[PDB]
Amino acid sequence: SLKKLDYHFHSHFSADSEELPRKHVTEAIAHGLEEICFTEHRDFYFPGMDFSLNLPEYFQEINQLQAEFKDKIKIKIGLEMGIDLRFKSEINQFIDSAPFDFVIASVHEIGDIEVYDGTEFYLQKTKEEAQREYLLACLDVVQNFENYNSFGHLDYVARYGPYTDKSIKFAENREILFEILRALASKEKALEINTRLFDDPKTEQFYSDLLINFKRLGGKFITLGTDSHIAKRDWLSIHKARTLIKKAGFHELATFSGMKIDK
Ligand SMILES: N[C@H](CO[AsH](O)(O)O)Cc1cnc[nH]1
Ligand SMILES: [Cl-]
Ligand SMILES: [Cl-]
Ligand SMILES: [Cl-]
Ligand SMILES: [Zn+2]
Ligand SMILES: [Zn+2]
Ligand SMILES: [Zn+2]
Ligand SMILES: [Zn+2]
Repeated sequence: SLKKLDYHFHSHFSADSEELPRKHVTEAIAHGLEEICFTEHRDFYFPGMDFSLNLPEYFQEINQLQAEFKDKIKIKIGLEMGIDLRFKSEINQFIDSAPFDFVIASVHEIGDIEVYDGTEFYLQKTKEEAQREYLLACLDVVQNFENYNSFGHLDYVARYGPYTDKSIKFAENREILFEILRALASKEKALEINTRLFDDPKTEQFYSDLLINFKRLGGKFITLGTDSHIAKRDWLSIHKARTLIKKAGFHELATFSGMKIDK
């Protein structure tokens, strides 16, 4: 059975969350989670909004919670790092500046245009065009950046936009997704199963396809996260994800300490 965990969530330390870290912990304990990893935002020179992170304060707060809740739950201190290859050396300096336990690499903007509701990213672009541009940027990151553990939300582009049906289909992006999955596998990176959109059967179908093909292409490591910016979680969505992961033939989730896989 898979370790009960959440490896992607945000508290007031992130620019777009105002949640109490203690509340994530008490919610996690009430559900019976064995391990959690805070993954606060850092994105360099982000368009329209600063995603900065106060490392002294962040580490101090979580370090206190680790001590207080030591006997009840395992707590890790991680990072969701927005990647843009233009800032690779600055990004690497930041990641190397503190002893993060776990790092997610995510694409949140492309060419200083944010991928989000109401931005220029989706303007006069078909959903297929938007999906292709987003996945090409992800592939670029996987090919040229190595300082992370797991690749965040491949379906991110399907959260937003003006389309009636925002879903992403594996079949319509098969070649690029194969390239991404194989590159992750060969570099021994984890694939993140992100439960944000799991209320939608089409999201389940997409991740099921991701999982089965990752396995086919040599994938070993899977991380699981809610992406919750508040403490209240959608546990049904998490349970649905856990079922897919097991069904696809993964018998363990990957956990990390100081960015090294736990044995
Ligand atoms: N990147 C941000 C969204 O959070 As998550 O990547 O789902 O942890 C983008 C954003 C939030 N608020 C404005 N823009
Ligand atoms: Cl669970
Ligand atoms: Cl910055
Ligand atoms: Cl690198
Ligand atoms: Zn966020
Ligand atoms: Zn993200
Ligand atoms: Zn996130
Ligand atoms: Zn559960």
